[PDB]
Amino acid sequence: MVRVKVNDRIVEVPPGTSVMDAVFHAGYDVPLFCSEKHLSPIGACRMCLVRIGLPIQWQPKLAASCVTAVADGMVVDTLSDVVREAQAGMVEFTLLNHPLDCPTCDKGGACELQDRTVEYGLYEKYELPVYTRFEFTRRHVDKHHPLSPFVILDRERCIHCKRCVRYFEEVPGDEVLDFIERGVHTFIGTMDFGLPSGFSGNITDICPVGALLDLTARFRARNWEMEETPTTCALCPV
Amino acid sequence: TGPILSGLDPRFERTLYAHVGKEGSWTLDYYLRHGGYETAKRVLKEKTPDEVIEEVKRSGLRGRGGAGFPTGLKWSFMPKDDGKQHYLICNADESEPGSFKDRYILEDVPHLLIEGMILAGYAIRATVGYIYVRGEYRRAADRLEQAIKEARARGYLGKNLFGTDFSFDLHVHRGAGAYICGEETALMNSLEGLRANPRLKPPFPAQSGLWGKPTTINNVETLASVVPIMERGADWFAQMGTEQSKGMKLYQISGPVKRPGVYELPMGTTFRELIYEWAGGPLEPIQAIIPGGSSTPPLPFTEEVLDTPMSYEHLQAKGSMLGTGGVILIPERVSMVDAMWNLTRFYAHESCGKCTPCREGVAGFMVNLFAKIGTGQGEEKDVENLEALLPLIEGRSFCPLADAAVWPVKGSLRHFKDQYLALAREKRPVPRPSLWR
Amino acid sequence: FFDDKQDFLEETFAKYPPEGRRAAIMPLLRRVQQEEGWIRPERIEEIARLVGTTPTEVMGVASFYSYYQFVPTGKYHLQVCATLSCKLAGAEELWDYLTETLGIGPGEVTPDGLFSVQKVECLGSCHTAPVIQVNDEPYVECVTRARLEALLAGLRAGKRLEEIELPGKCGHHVHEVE
Amino acid sequence: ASSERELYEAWVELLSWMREYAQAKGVRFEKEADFPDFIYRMERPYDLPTTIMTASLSDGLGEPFLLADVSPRHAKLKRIGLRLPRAHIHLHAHYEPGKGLVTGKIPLTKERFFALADRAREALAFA
Ligand SMILES: Cc1cc2nc3c(=O)[nH]c(=O)nc-3n(C[C@H](O)[C@H](O)[C@H](O)COP(=O)(O)O)c2cc1C
Ligand code: SF4
Ligand code: SF4
Ligand code: SF4
Ligand code: FES
Ligand code: FES
Ligand SMILES: [Ca+2]
Ligand SMILES: [Mn+2]
Ligand SMILES: [Mn+2]
Ligand SMILES: [Mn+2]
Repeated sequence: MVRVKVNDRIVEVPPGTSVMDAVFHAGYDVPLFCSEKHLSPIGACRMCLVRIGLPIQWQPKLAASCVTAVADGMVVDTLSDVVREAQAGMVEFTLLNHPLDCPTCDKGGACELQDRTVEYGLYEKYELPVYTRFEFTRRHVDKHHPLSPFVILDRERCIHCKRCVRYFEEVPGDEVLDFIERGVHTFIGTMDFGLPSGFSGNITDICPVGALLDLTARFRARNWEMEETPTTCALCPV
Repeated sequence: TGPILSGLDPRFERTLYAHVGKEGSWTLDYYLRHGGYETAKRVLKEKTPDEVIEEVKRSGLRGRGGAGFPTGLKWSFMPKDDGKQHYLICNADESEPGSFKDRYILEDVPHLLIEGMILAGYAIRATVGYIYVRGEYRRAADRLEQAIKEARARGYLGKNLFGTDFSFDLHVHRGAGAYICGEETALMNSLEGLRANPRLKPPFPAQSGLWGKPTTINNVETLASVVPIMERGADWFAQMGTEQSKGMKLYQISGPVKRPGVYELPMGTTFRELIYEWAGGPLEPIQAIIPGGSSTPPLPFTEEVLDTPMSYEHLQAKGSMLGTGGVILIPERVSMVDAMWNLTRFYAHESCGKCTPCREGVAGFMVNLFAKIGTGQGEEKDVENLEALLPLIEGRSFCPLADAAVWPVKGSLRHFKDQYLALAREKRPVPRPSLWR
Repeated sequence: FFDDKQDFLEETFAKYPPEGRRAAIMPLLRRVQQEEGWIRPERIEEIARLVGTTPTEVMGVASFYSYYQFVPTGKYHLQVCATLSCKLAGAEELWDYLTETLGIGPGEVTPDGLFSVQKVECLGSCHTAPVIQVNDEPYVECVTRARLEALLAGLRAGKRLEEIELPGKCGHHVHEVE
Repeated sequence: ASSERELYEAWVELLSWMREYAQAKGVRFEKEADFPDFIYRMERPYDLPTTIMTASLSDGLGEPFLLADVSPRHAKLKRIGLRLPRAHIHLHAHYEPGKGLVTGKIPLTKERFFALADRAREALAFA
């Protein structure tokens, strides 16, 4: 195994490990939008940035911890003003064109974007705090549109991770969802209208916000209000 | 004279743009009559692949795509002998504003490019080669496909070249209008029939590029230059330019200057030389100049600038950098705020959309600041945010495009910050002078 | 659409590997365009089946580029270079005149059905600004206010562009101004 | 200026043409979103003419071929926008005094709007 030292804590960890896993493995944390258990990692949201030292010889630019491998005797700082200032900034770039639906949005208290904003954003520079810098016309597009009788799509809320389109290609293998235009103009869309595959409900639990939601259960209760009963699905042998 | 080549010297030789503009320059006949695939034949029977790489390592050829990287050391990364198929890609997607040097090698001396790629593939054991040109370059596209055909006819392409057990074929692939497709790794995706986002590089193109395969990508200018180099020695090549910028370079210049265009000069020659001797000097008062591409930071119109040797170093340690050798002069009659109001709404357009900081960052916030302030709705707070924004972006996006955008804005605040303050504090719109005839 | 011309298909699949078929998406898309003027969603379904992927995957790929039009376009789709270098030559002015004369925005087409407009990025002939690329053929460089109006009436009277006469002179890789 | 009020006045009418063309050519008109500066305006005053900030003309599948929006009362550089989703074409209508609704220099009349919506409908609408 390889020796890594996160902040003030050192850990054993196999060679191939993502610095992101090594970070969490020491019991630390970092904003994390586009990466998902069991999917191909790519630094796309640019949230999981750390500072990396490797001889102490701080590398000049910040690394995407989720697609950076770990080297023997490496240091990882996740608390520096340099880190935290960058994070709060990246949280701001995200919320920039987002819609303002939280009360009405069914993605309630179970929304990664919400949790990560209140965790790592609005940075303390060292009276009256400034909540929003962007004062222009936010992005306006197609809203509350069902893709299938089981899945309803809010494009305005999408944060362009790749969680969904990635998954369709990788796990079941049914490329029925992709982005469209480009720039600030790009969006999720389909041409295979039904939402073909029989594994299309999974994108529902991954989507980090309330773009892709379970229509079978639209507008029933807020996520905390639900009592949750863990069990097994007996509809077949698996 | 006595030592080194850095100007309107009398011992300098035009090699690339030699026959550009010459009537009928692109017939396989023209190319042959002026000693066509003479070099390529030589090299293939005589120098081995490894030997044709050292002659480029020694030439000191650095990449003309704007990258600047050591293109002899670049070929040095390719898998020696594994048995896999290897790929060579000419990057004739030339889309970075103010830059147009590739275009005319494509339209008027394509066989030079072809020969240059035969050499290139030979060095790296790539039997197959591709040319991704911009789907806007119409004549260029037609002259390449033309030439690729004449070459294939007369045995200069394909089967078994010159009797030697090497075979090499070219394929053209036109684009569809996307600057980002210029990025070496986004180009591969684009070509491969995917949406052209740049790839994750920790796995490198030399070890997995086009279709999983060991590929090497180079600029048109880089490749066209592999010929004279192999024709008349690295020593000939090195005998031009600075101590880190060897050889000659395709410099082009645009803006309100007397006679804009492409001028083949050696590495080192000064801006003052290009702007004046050749281009015929300005027609308006100038306030700044953009050295390499549009992606390079603007420098003030000063003597100490005019006398700087346009190089991968004198420019480097001068704030900016030498991109594509595409200079653009900007007249005082136009506001530097506007200049970039423009350039950044150019980048805003061209962003692939993969990164939060570029998609949302520059394409969202940045272009919108310029807007406000450039209409005279601007406040002093507006110039401060814009400034504080750049470092939240530049450091860390998925690819260079993001930097390409901030750099010119950084370097514009750092020399004209008063010009931004000016518009803001007096709620004044950028000046709208008559510019076209 | 491609049933008609399968000589074009053998040929263009042949430039790419067996396992490299999507590669064809670009050249196919490209054809439809230079033939029909724009790409209809039926073309995208076809091409998907031809190249061997989903309609979804091709849809995204085609909506990524600037050249592919997805709504009808007049006979002569005028693409105007807007980028800086052409700006300093008069681009914005030329756009204001052109658009104001014809009375069309980007998404529309003139009533007489032969004039679409689009702003584009650096065409890579900055030394001859302002620059204009018609459909998919050689730029019309150095569009002075006068050079322009002639281009306009040339096409307006059905002269094939490759042989309209343009006042004044325009150089190659170097250009002399007066 | 007071233009802001006349621009919003013009937002109502563009919406009016949308609802007309919609019933007329029998194609779904869909209210896409309300102004959060109404929903979340509390005891605070509200004098705007409508509460609808994003409208659209969708087809049978519900995928829109025309999208329309104006910027909220509290945002800067107010413009009204028209976008053909999927065809990459964006418009930006301002408001000039005496002239009226303009896309820069060309007036945005009912007629011209209908032209765009038609072009869009025929070209874009999936079903
Ligand atoms: C965002 C971005 C856009 C680029 N666009 C182009 C381009 O349009 N043309 C080009 O030749 N290189 C472009 N490049 C640089 C390419 O990576 C370069 O062409 C490639 O390195 C060719 O290799 P060479 O420099 O060794 O010749 C771009 C790079 C980046 C980061
Ligand atoms: S996706 Fe999250 S941030 Fe956006 S409206 Fe819903 S709960 Fe709020
Ligand atoms: S719809 Fe959700 S999962 Fe898909 S890219 Fe958008 S934010 Fe990510
Ligand atoms: S920096 Fe911009 S162009 Fe490059 S990968 Fe990110 S969003 Fe795409
Ligand atoms: S989590 Fe690493 S970049 Fe998104
Ligand atoms: S700026 Fe118009 S061609 Fe380069
Ligand atoms: Ca809908
Ligand atoms: Mn709905
Ligand atoms: Mn464009
Ligand atoms: Mn209010």
